[PDB]
Amino acid sequence: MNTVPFTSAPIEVTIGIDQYSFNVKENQPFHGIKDIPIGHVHVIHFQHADNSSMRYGYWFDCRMGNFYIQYDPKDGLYKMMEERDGAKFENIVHNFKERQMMVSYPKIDEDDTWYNLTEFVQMDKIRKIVRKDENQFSYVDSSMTTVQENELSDPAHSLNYTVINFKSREAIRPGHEMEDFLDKSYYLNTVMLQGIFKNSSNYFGELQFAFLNAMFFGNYGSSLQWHAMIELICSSATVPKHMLDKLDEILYYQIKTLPEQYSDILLNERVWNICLYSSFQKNSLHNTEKIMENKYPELL
Amino acid sequence: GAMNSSNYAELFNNDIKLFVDDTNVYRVTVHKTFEGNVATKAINGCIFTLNPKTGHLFLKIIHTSVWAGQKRLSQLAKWKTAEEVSALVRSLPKEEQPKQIIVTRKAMLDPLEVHMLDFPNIAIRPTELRLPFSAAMSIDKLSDVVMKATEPQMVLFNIYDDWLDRISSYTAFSRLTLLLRALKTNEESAKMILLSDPTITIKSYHLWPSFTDEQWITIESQMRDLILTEYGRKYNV
Repeated sequence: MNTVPFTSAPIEVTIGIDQYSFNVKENQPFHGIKDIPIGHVHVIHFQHADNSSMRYGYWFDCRMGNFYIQYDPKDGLYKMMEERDGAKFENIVHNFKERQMMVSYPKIDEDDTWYNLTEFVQMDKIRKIVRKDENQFSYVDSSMTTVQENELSDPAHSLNYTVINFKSREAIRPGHEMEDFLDKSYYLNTVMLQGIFKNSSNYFGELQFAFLNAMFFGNYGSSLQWHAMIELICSSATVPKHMLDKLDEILYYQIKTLPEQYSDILLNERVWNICLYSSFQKNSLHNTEKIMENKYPELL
Repeated sequence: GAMNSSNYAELFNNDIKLFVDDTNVYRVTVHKTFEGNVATKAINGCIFTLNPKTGHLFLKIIHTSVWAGQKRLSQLAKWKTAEEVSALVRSLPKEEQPKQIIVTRKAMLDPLEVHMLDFPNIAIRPTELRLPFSAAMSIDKLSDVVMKATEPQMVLFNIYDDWLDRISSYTAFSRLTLLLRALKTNEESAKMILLSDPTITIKSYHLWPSFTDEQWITIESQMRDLILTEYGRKYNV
């Protein structure tokens, strides 16, 4: 079990870790989060009490180093940093635990939600989508745009998700115009699975990371990317049975975890009604379909 | 964006554009089988691709043989249209390739778009206009060439005959859409109006009678009256 200490809490902020979050008052003595389950990626994220605009946060993995949060009064935000001095860090951490200034990552033991949301998410892959190779952790916020979004402006701050576009040469073989557009099996399995992602786990990882960026930061371009990767699977007539069963699980926990009041902007009516009711895989998403219906029958 | 009443005159500028109407690509008679069930029989159809500025019509004849052993034909028809339009574009020299293609039915946008991926500088556009291009098979010579065809065949026509020697594209297109609109609303009367006078013939290289200018005015009046009448009947106005 690992710790992310905080130097201070100078400004009133709602801090989240994964799907948990705490209200922290201005100069409340808050000094970190402890008992963070080793073995998954995590995200610590922030929404200042004064600016309910710009949710931001850091993806990290505690195995990849010792990380702490410090408020920057120039740049105006909680910054993740890495402490290289292992001793100086166990020192900080143990002294804050003793003084009991740290919240416990509040995992219920029965609860696999975070594992299920992050099953396929690797920090090595996050760091390719969010390119900043001098940090082992990855900054994402509400306003970051995706590589696809920019094409249609600052590349240093972009989300380099894999471009998916159903009306592109990549997606459509010359001579199979009608086939490949009605049945994206080619684009999914040869171009994307075999070609770009290499395997289904990297694909599911990007999908899952895109969902989480949408949920935690309302990153609209991640939402687009999550919906694209679902639609590409659902619009392929020929999908490995294992990807289909895993996908139903993935989406179930994502739909399960979404705040109820957000279903309007995070969930795209067309994609879901097509995936659950019109696509080749209409009948392959039983869990995802059941929860969607009993929880958002309006959208449908 | 979508073509409508507002940007109507863009059709007659010097940007090469074509209309594609797919309404007559997949044509069936619906009949009963011995057992009493309904079955369709395909007849020859055509793609109606028309440069509204010049009157050049690329009548791509769609031979029934293209449907043989195919399912979901009304869907295939849109892709076959789009495939044939794309091949027409590819066949034209660069300076003749259109800058826009305006499909008269929105269902054609994606098939055409996907077929035109090799031509990204060609805009595929819908229209809000209710163009009467479906009545192209009420033009005798066009219907005849489609029906007699025994293979896939492209037939070139100038749908304005020689009108452009005496009128503008804009007027030419308006005359055409009025004829076709009347042909569409009451074919029998529209054709009656067109031939009632045995002394006005259609030249072998033309589609429409050789009316003088004054006789075109009378014709246009007669088609307008026809169209207005049919409306009252339709709606009881």
